[PDB]
Amino acid sequence: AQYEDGKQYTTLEKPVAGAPQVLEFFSFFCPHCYQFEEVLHISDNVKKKLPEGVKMTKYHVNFMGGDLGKDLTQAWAVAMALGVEDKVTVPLFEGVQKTQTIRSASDIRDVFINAGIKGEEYDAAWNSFVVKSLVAQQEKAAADVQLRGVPAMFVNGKYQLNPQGMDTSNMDVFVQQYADTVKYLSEK
Repeated sequence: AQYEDGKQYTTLEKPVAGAPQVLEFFSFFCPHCYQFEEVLHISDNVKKKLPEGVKMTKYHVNFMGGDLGKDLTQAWAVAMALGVEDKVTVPLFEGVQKTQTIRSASDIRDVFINAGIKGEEYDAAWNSFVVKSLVAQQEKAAADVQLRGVPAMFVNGKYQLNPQGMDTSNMDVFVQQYADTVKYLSEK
């Protein structure tokens, strides 16, 4: 066929029931994730080709950057709770990987303060049990799929994108091929 298991994707031998339709994992420590977000805008271009009625989920993982990685998973939980994903994603990436000004929870917090979230509001979210189960969710979802590397995308708990198997000579072509694949997987 044109889309083959082992080529543009792989199939999980143990499928994950009740999984988000389109589930994406990343880490602010992950260099390819930085590319996926800042240069390629993968999440966005995928959304642009998805059907109607399909929900797009993105979770952070712990297994990169030790203590700060875990902190960053709680902060993404806060970001999700407050709905400020789009106002912190870029400064978080650039503070971890570009400028290297993120070294502690407190620096993570500064990014939110600078993005206009109120101190009070952030600290309350950070400590809320609405944030704890959102952290738990992020962990559960990764655990459910044997996650050992990012970036990673899963479709209907059953298919995992394989970007390694797509051409990378042209960035735009890589993205559309990536997105078209998710669409195909989506319809399968």
